[PDB]
Amino acid sequence: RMGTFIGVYLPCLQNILGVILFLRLTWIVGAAGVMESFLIVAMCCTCTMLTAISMSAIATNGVVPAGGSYYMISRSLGPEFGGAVGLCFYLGTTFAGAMYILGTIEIFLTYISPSAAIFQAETADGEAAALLNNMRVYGSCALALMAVVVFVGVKYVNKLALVFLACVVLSILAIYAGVIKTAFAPPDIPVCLLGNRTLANRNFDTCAKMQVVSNGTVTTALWRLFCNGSSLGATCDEYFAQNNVTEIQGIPGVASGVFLDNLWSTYSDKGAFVEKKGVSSVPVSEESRPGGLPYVLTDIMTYFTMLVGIYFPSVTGIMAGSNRSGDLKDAQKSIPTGTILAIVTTSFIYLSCIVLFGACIEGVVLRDKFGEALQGNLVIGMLAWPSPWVIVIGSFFSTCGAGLQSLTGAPRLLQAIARDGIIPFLQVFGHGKANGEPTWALLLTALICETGILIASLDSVAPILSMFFLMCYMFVNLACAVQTLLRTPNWRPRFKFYHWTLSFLGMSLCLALMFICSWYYALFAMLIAGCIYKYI
Ligand SMILES: *[C@@H]1O[C@H](CO)[C@@H](O[C@@H]2O[C@H](CO)[C@@H](O[C@@H]3O[C@H](CO)[C@@H](O)[C@H](O)[C@@H]3O)[C@H](O)[C@H]2NC(C)=O)[C@H](O)[C@H]1NC(C)=O
Ligand SMILES: *[C@@H]1O[C@H](CO)[C@@H](O[C@@H]2O[C@H](CO)[C@@H](O[C@@H]3O[C@H](CO)[C@@H](O)[C@H](O)[C@@H]3O)[C@H](O)[C@H]2NC(C)=O)[C@H](O)[C@H]1NC(C)=O
Ligand SMILES: [Cl-]
Ligand SMILES: [K+]
Repeated sequence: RMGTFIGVYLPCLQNILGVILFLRLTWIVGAAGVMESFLIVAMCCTCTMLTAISMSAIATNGVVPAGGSYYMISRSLGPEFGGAVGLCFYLGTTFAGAMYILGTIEIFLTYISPSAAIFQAETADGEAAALLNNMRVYGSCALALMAVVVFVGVKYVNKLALVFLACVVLSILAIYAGVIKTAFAPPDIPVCLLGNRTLANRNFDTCAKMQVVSNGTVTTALWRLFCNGSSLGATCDEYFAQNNVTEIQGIPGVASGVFLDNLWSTYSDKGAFVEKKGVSSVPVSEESRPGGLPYVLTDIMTYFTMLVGIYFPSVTGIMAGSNRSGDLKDAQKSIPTGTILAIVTTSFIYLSCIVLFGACIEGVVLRDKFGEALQGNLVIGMLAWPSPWVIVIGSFFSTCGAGLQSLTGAPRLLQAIARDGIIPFLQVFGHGKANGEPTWALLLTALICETGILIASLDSVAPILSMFFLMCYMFVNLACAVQTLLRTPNWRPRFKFYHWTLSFLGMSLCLALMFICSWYYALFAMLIAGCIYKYI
């Protein structure tokens, strides 16, 4: 028997906090402004808070059965809602596992061991075409190893969830320690630029121009990289000879300097240079030549309503506190307080991190997303106090642990759906090992997660996860609303602060979020969502 803290509040903090806060929150604050990102996080936290209130009403209605969240949802709501919500949350869990192991592999390939990942080509576009294949092969390897270890060592991972959560909370503590200690002695982070273009200092040092005085008349290492020859006047690029070089102080301390700079959105295109406003730059207007030059070039084009689909997995995962409802003591009291306090905690964390990222990191550093301008390091790791080597290993361990947790929880939930004869076409996934864990569902989960991982892009596998979780939350909200609306013979919720209009407002809210994220998926998603509903 467990209580309130370890029973509910820690698993929610464990599975909510994940890869996005470490790998894409800074890029999101950079591409949009502080205001747009504020609006994004307000929406994505309001939908989850309203869904949590409705789910707490479910949790306090009646005698909650023991087991997972599916038993609660099925017993309280109708059976057909149970199957639809279970299918949606199952697909969400497996695609979230795909995204989490993708984040693990991205960390390992990009930040820790760059002298790795053999599957590469030597061409300007060859790297952009071979990164996907390299991430695909490492993804297949990691998924296979993950399924193998979760098929054997199930008694190992549950004792390791404590270590995973300790690692991620230590990472958050380090980020706050850095953002507080930057007020007295900010670090000396150099970022070099020609004006409205900035350079990726992976290779060179001392970004000053032609002659650093060793004897006074030797070319800079940067000079050779732009110019054809290591000599003066060796037919260098015209943009190099028109514009000057300078060095800006990346990550200034949080004092009145950059908050007004990073305020409004930019919404750059794909392939354009990352630009700093204010500095003077003359144009050329006859040549671009972006291939082999050390300019940092952007990722996929950034417009609003795409950042919603990138960001939303950062706030999801609230069905975890309702996962261990069998082993609680007075679960109807533990769940509605623990879940809502968890969402309040994570929303406070995200709002604080946004308002601090807007006010400490330079706006040209924010749009890096790969650390190409900070000597190939991590930007949020360079923000931390002791060393960036704690944040990279922290995110590595936490993301690998979250992936293990998803690959543990999704097959058990699929097995619990299949045991009930709600789906007669999929009864075969009811066989399990004599110990009691599922075996045949694990194959299907690993296969669906591989189908997810073959897309091999964290920025285009996140919207699928977002749409699935939005559909699940919308179904739960609509179910509670219409249940208390039609005054069903068995719907007696005992939660104090629960209306019929509050769940309706949540339903409409993340309906608008789904419609604003991607509408082309939304059409056929709502089409099949109604179609699976009538079959039962
Ligand atoms: C390279 O960086 C320097 C900043 O150190 C800038 O070039 C600077 O440009 C200004 C404006 O043309 C120059 O000032 C002028 O200076 C002369 C010097 O006698 C003065 O008589 C004029 O009244 C005027 O104030 C300044 O000398 C020059 N500094 C240099 C070359 O070190 C500029 O930001 C960059 N140059 C570019 C983009 O061409
Ligand atoms: C960084 O420096 C460049 C180099 O001067 C500047 O580019 C300026 O960017 C604006 C907005 O993209 C351009 O404006 C628009 O240009 C089109 C081109 O025909 C014109 O038809 C529109 O009416 C509008 O004025 C501007 O031409 C361009 N100036 C240049 C290239 O000399 C700007 O300071 C920075 N680049 C940005 C913000 O993209
Ligand atoms: Cl959830
Ligand atoms: K999450």
